[PDB]
Amino acid sequence: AENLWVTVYYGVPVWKDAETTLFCASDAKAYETEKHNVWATHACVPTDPNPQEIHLENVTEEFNMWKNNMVEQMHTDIISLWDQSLKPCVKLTPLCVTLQCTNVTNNITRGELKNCSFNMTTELRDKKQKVYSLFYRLDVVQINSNKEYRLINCNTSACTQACPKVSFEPIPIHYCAPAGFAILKCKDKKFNGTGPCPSVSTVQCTHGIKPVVSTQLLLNGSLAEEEVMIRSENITNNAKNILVQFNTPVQINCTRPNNNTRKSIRIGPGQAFYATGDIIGDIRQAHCNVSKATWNETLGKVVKQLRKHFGNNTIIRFANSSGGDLEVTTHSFNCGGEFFYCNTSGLFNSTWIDSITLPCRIKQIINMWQRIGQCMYAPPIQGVIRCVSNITGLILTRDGGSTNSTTETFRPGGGDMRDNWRSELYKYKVVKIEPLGVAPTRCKRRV
Amino acid sequence: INCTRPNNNTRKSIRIGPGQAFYATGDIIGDIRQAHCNVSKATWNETLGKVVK
Amino acid sequence: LGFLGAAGSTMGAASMTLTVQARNLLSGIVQQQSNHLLKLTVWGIKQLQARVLAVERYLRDQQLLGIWGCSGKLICCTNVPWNSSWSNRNLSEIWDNMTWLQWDKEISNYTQIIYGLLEESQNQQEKNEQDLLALD
Amino acid sequence: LGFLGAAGSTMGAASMTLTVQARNLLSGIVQQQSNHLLKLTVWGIKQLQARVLAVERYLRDQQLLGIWGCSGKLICCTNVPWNSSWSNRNLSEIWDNMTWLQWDKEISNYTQIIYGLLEESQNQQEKNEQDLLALD
Amino acid sequence: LGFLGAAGSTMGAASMTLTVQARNLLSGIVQQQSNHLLKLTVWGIKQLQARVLAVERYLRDQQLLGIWGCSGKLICCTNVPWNSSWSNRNLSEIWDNMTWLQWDKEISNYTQIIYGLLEESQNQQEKNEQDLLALD
Ligand SMILES: *[C@@H]1O[C@H](CO)[C@@H](O[C@@H]2O[C@H](CO)[C@@H](O[C@@H]3O[C@H](CO[C@H]4O[C@H](CO)[C@@H](O)[C@H](O)[C@@H]4O)[C@@H](O)[C@H](O[C@H]4O[C@H](CO)[C@@H](O)[C@H](O)[C@@H]4O)[C@@H]3O)[C@H](O)[C@H]2NC(C)=O)[C@H](O)[C@H]1NC(C)=O
Ligand SMILES: *[C@@H]1O[C@H](CO)[C@@H](O[C@@H]2O[C@H](CO)[C@@H](O[C@@H]3O[C@H](CO[C@H]4O[C@H](CO)[C@@H](O)[C@H](O)[C@@H]4O)[C@@H](O)[C@H](O[C@H]4O[C@H](CO)[C@@H](O)[C@H](O)[C@@H]4O)[C@@H]3O)[C@H](O)[C@H]2NC(C)=O)[C@H](O)[C@H]1NC(C)=O
Ligand SMILES: *[C@@H]1O[C@H](CO)[C@@H](O[C@@H]2O[C@H](CO)[C@@H](O[C@@H]3O[C@H](CO)[C@@H](O)[C@H](O)[C@@H]3O)[C@H](O)[C@H]2NC(C)=O)[C@H](O)[C@H]1NC(C)=O
Ligand SMILES: *[C@@H]1O[C@H](CO)[C@@H](O[C@@H]2O[C@H](CO)[C@@H](O[C@@H]3O[C@H](CO)[C@@H](O)[C@H](O)[C@@H]3O)[C@H](O)[C@H]2NC(C)=O)[C@H](O)[C@H]1NC(C)=O
Ligand SMILES: *[C@@H]1O[C@H](CO)[C@@H](O[C@@H]2O[C@H](CO)[C@@H](O[C@@H]3O[C@H](CO)[C@@H](O)[C@H](O)[C@@H]3O)[C@H](O)[C@H]2NC(C)=O)[C@H](O)[C@H]1NC(C)=O
Ligand SMILES: *[C@@H]1O[C@H](CO)[C@@H](O[C@@H]2O[C@H](CO)[C@@H](O[C@@H]3O[C@H](CO)[C@@H](O)[C@H](O)[C@@H]3O)[C@H](O)[C@H]2NC(C)=O)[C@H](O)[C@H]1NC(C)=O
Ligand SMILES: *[C@@H]1O[C@H](CO)[C@@H](O[C@@H]2O[C@H](CO)[C@@H](O[C@@H]3O[C@H](CO)[C@@H](O)[C@H](O)[C@@H]3O)[C@H](O)[C@H]2NC(C)=O)[C@H](O)[C@H]1NC(C)=O
Ligand SMILES: *[C@@H]1O[C@H](CO)[C@@H](O[C@@H]2O[C@H](CO)[C@@H](O[C@@H]3O[C@H](CO)[C@@H](O)[C@H](O)[C@@H]3O)[C@H](O)[C@H]2NC(C)=O)[C@H](O)[C@H]1NC(C)=O
Ligand SMILES: *[C@@H]1O[C@H](CO)[C@@H](O[C@@H]2O[C@H](CO)[C@@H](O[C@@H]3O[C@H](CO)[C@@H](O)[C@H](O)[C@@H]3O)[C@H](O)[C@H]2NC(C)=O)[C@H](O)[C@H]1NC(C)=O
Ligand SMILES: *[C@@H]1O[C@H](CO)[C@@H](O[C@@H]2O[C@H](CO)[C@@H](O[C@@H]3O[C@H](CO)[C@@H](O)[C@H](O)[C@@H]3O)[C@H](O)[C@H]2NC(C)=O)[C@H](O)[C@H]1NC(C)=O
Ligand SMILES: *[C@@H]1O[C@H](CO)[C@@H](O[C@@H]2O[C@H](CO)[C@@H](O[C@@H]3O[C@H](CO)[C@@H](O)[C@H](O)[C@@H]3O)[C@H](O)[C@H]2NC(C)=O)[C@H](O)[C@H]1NC(C)=O
Ligand SMILES: *[C@@H]1O[C@H](CO)[C@@H](O[C@@H]2O[C@H](CO)[C@@H](O)[C@H](O)[C@H]2NC(C)=O)[C@H](O)[C@H]1NC(C)=O
Ligand SMILES: *[C@@H]1O[C@H](CO)[C@@H](O)[C@H](O)[C@H]1NC(C)=O
Ligand SMILES: *[C@@H]1O[C@H](CO)[C@@H](O)[C@H](O)[C@H]1NC(C)=O
Ligand SMILES: *[C@@H]1O[C@H](CO)[C@@H](O)[C@H](O)[C@H]1NC(C)=O
Ligand SMILES: *[C@@H]1O[C@H](CO)[C@@H](O)[C@H](O)[C@H]1NC(C)=O
Ligand SMILES: *[C@@H]1O[C@H](CO)[C@@H](O)[C@H](O)[C@H]1NC(C)=O
Repeated sequence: AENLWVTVYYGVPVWKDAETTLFCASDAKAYETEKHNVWATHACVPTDPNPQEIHLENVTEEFNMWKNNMVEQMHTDIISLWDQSLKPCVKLTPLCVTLQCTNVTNNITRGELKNCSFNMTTELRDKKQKVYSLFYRLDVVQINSNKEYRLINCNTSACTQACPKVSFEPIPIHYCAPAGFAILKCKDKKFNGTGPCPSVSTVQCTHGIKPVVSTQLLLNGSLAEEEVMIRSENITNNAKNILVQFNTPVQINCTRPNNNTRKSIRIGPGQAFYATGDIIGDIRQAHCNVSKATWNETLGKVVKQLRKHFGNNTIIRFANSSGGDLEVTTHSFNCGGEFFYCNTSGLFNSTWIDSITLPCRIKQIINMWQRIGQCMYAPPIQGVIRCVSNITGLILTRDGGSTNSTTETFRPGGGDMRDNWRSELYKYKVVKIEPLGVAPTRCKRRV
Repeated sequence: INCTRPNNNTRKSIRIGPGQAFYATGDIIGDIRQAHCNVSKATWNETLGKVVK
Repeated sequence: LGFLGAAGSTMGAASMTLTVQARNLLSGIVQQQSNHLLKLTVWGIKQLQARVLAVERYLRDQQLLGIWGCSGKLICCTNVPWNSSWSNRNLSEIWDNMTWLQWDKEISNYTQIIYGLLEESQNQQEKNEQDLLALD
Repeated sequence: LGFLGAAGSTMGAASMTLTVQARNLLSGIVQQQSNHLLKLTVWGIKQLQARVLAVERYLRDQQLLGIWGCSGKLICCTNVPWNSSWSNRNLSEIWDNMTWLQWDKEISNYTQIIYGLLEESQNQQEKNEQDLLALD
Repeated sequence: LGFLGAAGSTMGAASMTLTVQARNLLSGIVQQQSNHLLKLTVWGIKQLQARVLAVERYLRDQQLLGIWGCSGKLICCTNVPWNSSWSNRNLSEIWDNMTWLQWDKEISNYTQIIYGLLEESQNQQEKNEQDLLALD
């Protein structure tokens, strides 16, 4: 008779979902650059030259982007690595002092620049000097009547100056899984971020992911394969942002544009502060341009998709961000080492049945990741700066009117920092191998 | 054992530096009486009887 | 074929690749051991905790496979009977049709029972073999 | 019975439960692997140093048991004789009456001799077995 | 003799002492496990990284030797043929004359081929043995 006996197999092809610590890998060419200069260039292991992927035939797997623990590792790594870059840099505490101020001298379009004068230590403890710098109105506040002023942070924390040799530029980081774990990529071009992916490939590391930071629009990230794709956790819930990923880029250009002078004040023995010394030309506002026809066309595609989820006769319209802090109401991004907040109200007011110019504001004192204590002073950067970027996609929020049901209004959402790279980590799942398994067959051990 | 401060005492904050504060002892609201502890006498007197044994 | 490539195969034809999974299950540490001289030591700690976890997982499987009669073998027959309570599926359908991913969930309940039977059958078997070598 | 439960048993009846010490000898790392994300890194260092020490102890025992012929077995007969200098006690009294704790001290001195005999008997035996397979 | 003492021996007479390299390959961790409570933590980390590297080297060699038919043996015969492409030297001269240091370079190129032969020959051999135990 076919008497059945348990038999063990080891190295069985089977796995389960798990939380596990991924590790970075960094471009082996960029690795040759000087220590700590961006994002662990020296300390993050240099790249494996290939994503060694294998298409897994016949398998179907439950991917979910919203629950993806892989994002939390990236967020936590970025915060940790950011702080590790600032620890060696000068704590700017001696700069927290009474300022006299006056409005800026030469031609202006509006008193956004303050010219301010104060007493500052030399290296010699007993000797201190009168000195001046420019500041933007957002960096200072008036303690008063009399023109007496302080830095904005002085009543809450002392900021570190960022070390000027370090660049914030987001190099591509690969994420890799340790032995006994594997990454799975969903390859299906029509995947909406939640459900059974019917075409899966294993790989040992991700593609390069770049740690960009921005609010309302996603910049320089990966484009969708065939068409604009829109993703939501649970679309009847107003509290959850819609992520929209474009098929084409949309090109954006942005510029400072003023000719700005660095100056050094030696606060202490081996410590110096980069004052904003002077502006060489006459003064014009920081701004960005986007090509109007491409934007007007792109929103036509976004509506074409939103119509599928909300129904064909819905009178879809956009509106700008409602109100609140500059940091949540505006585009909030870095160009070239300088921090831009831009008024996107020019883009978001279409309704549905040449270049746009977006004005901007700049801060030197900043608090990305929004800790209570930690603060950065970003030093001024010399000359004129401008940069080009691709808008990859954008974050929308749909407002919960108890209104007439024929219409929906969408607003640029501001959003949590995670979504700047959850827009990549939607395709990737991590699994733990379970290589030991048992099954019946008719054999016996000899005795 | 029971033990008590017992005075009604006021916290006050002095902001010594940018993001740094020191908690001064601001004032006493009541009149002042000494910090003290109580133990029930018979239980102690009995307990040392056991320890000596 | 390459790593995991047989996972959507039937169990039968999947039975020949097992060495591929077996090698990668530890040797993948080649990535982590490839690399700052001390500074940012925390990235070293993120690697180092993953390395000790990788050897522990491998070493537990080898220990378990070694207290059964199976040390150093990828396939192994045994001597405990398959109670149909563990699965009423016939032998042919499971080796013909099912993938390993499918089979694992379909016996996930009973698995912790089966390891205990294997363990005890083995230890008394080794003592019976000493009871023989005492006179052989 | 549970972990170490036979430690005050006679050596004879203690022989049928060796697997109970064996599994707990490494898998007990389940307590230490169960956990803050970087800060207080020192407690991570206490766990981590204990983990490497635990796998080193296990590997050393397995290596030693594997330069002798015994790898993957909990009991093993061998081929070197027991000089009565190692213990003048008869076979019956030790298997009947003594506990394993009592036996260990009563042979402790000779142990490092006995391991050398076992090692040398094995390596020359493996070469004698090749000298046969060279013609078979 | 002591550790590596046979390295300038002919390969033949070097074969009877393999255990001497084998024991030291891991147990030399005795130096590093011999020892401040946290302060100078970097010296702890230099030892600790060396310890995990030492167990991984040993564990990889044991794993590789165990996907071939050889786990727990210092010598092993096999069942794959020696193509003279791997070495045109006759059998007698290599066992008579050469040191192991000399032999290693003289076959270095072919090594990664030969491990593939051994691996695949072994797995199909284990399946052929199950195909027999299915009725034996
Ligand atoms: C989304 O899109 C909407 C629509 O464009 C934007 O709404 C505009 O927001 C701006 C900024 O808040 C508004 O401009 C401000 O209006 C205030 C109210 O004006 C009335 O009251 C004052 C005082 O009683 C009267 O003087 C005035 O005649 C009106 O009766 C003003 O108090 C503000 O003054 C400041 O700016 C002027 C600029 O010239 C200075 O002269 C002043 O000194 C002072 O600094 C300012 O004028 C604007 O009115 C809004 N438009 C509409 C149609 O409501 C949202 O701002 C936008 N969201 C984002 C995040 O951009
Ligand atoms: C979206 O993606 C685009 C493309 O990657 C980004 O745009 C680039 O941004 C980088 C900065 O992040 C720009 O690089 C800067 O270029 C300056 C000029 O030098 C370059 O160009 C001249 C000719 O114009 C060449 O001769 C020269 O070799 C360079 O190729 C540099 O001054 C900048 O800093 C360097 O110099 C200073 C001063 O010595 C040092 O302090 C710095 O450490 C550094 O060495 C820097 O190299 C680049 O030019 C941009 N390209 C374009 C086409 O715009 C966007 O920034 C990105 N957007 C976001 C939000 O991430
Ligand atoms: C920066 O540095 C200078 C020099 O250290 C400080 O100079 C201040 O100069 C005035 C004289 O103009 C000193 O006296 C006071 O002057 C006002 C009128 O200006 C008068 O009303 C008062 O009765 C008094 O005479 C003043 O003491 C002196 N300050 C100090 C600290 O010595 C200047 O104050 C510094 N400014 C800042 C913002 O740090
Ligand atoms: C540290 O200093 C700041 C500045 O004095 C204190 O916070 C508040 O700052 C704002 C902006 O300058 C002041 O204006 C008000 O802001 C709110 C923002 O929601 C806005 O709704 C109002 O219309 C108005 O513009 C505000 O008066 C000022 N003070 C308070 C009490 O809010 C901050 O509180 C100080 N913190 C400490 C610990 O000292
Ligand atoms: C992304 O695509 C997946 C399919 O690939 C969509 O899955 C949806 O899953 C829900 C699960 O609740 C299904 O909704 C309802 O489920 C209950 C049982 O839980 C059932 O009684 C209802 O009749 C209904 O089926 C839903 O049918 C399924 N498919 C669709 C078209 O939604 C997921 O919703 C997609 N998400 C987005 C944002 O596109
Ligand atoms: C911001 O305020 C400062 C005030 O310190 C302006 O910079 C220049 O400051 C010096 C003193 O430190 C001023 O005094 C002298 O002026 C004569 C003019 O003939 C010149 O020969 C001396 O070498 C010395 O500079 C000077 O007047 C002042 N310059 C100007 C144009 O006001 C600074 O320019 C103010 N504005 C900006 C955009 O920074
Ligand atoms: C972001 O940009 C918008 C641009 O729409 C700023 O809001 C206000 O926009 C209106 C047009 O919608 C501008 O109207 C002009 O106002 C003056 C007021 O005296 C009037 O003389 C003109 O006939 C015309 O009606 C208005 O200038 C503009 N307001 C400002 C202060 O620029 C919006 O303020 C920007 N966001 C933020 C946070 O400032
Ligand atoms: C979306 O934003 C744009 C720009 O902020 C708004 O465009 C402006 O709309 C008005 C009313 O339809 C246009 O008409 C009139 O123009 C004259 C001459 O400039 C002016 O005196 C009147 O007060 C009135 O503004 C105006 O020309 C137009 N501006 C531009 C630059 O084209 C638009 O209304 C917003 N809303 C929608 C639904 O598009
Ligand atoms: C994914 O699933 C397919 C379907 O099982 C696997 O491909 C091969 O499918 C054929 C049926 O079309 C299986 O049967 C054989 O078919 C040929 C004619 O096509 C016939 O000559 C043979 O006698 C036999 O009936 C075949 O067994 C199956 N291949 C394997 C390896 O089992 C495909 O292999 C699966 N993907 C992976 C990675 O295994
Ligand atoms: C702790 O020590 C005692 C004493 O050895 C262990 O209990 C059992 O003790 C009896 C003698 O009192 C041993 O001899 C056998 O007794 C039975 C009757 O119970 C008799 O039929 C046999 O002929 C024989 O004389 C018995 O072997 C012994 N049990 C064992 C397992 O050896 C007690 O078990 C010890 N505790 C542990 C956990 O080892
Ligand atoms: C270092 O190399 C030498 C040379 O091979 C090793 O010493 C011994 O050398 C003799 C030849 O000089 C080898 O041949 C045999 O010699 C004996 C007499 O000793 C003779 O009866 C035999 O007929 C034969 O000619 C001898 O095999 C060789 N010894 C060994 C152990 O192979 C020397 O041992 C080498 N050092 C080490 C530590 O390996
Ligand atoms: C910058 O210029 C503005 C406008 O001239 C000044 O603001 C006015 O200042 C006077 C005198 O202090 C006040 O009576 C007015 O009430 C202010 N107007 C407003 C709208 O606030 C400002 O004081 C100048 N600032 C500096 C630092 O020079
Ligand atoms: C951005 O700048 C480049 C160079 O001036 C130009 O070719 C491109 O058309 C600009 N795009 C926009 C949207 O202004
Ligand atoms: C909405 O439009 C799409 C595309 O033409 C069509 O497939 C769908 O049936 C329409 N649904 C309704 C209710 O009009
Ligand atoms: C800024 O001004 C200085 C002096 O005129 C000049 O050397 C420099 O090239 C200018 N930079 C730009 C971008 O015009
Ligand atoms: C922008 O999009 C184009 C599309 O062809 C792509 O080649 C380019 O690399 C993207 N990024 C930038 C910064 O231009
Ligand atoms: C301690 O205080 C409680 C509450 O007043 C009281 O019940 C208890 O008897 C007291 N004990 C002593 C030792 O005073």
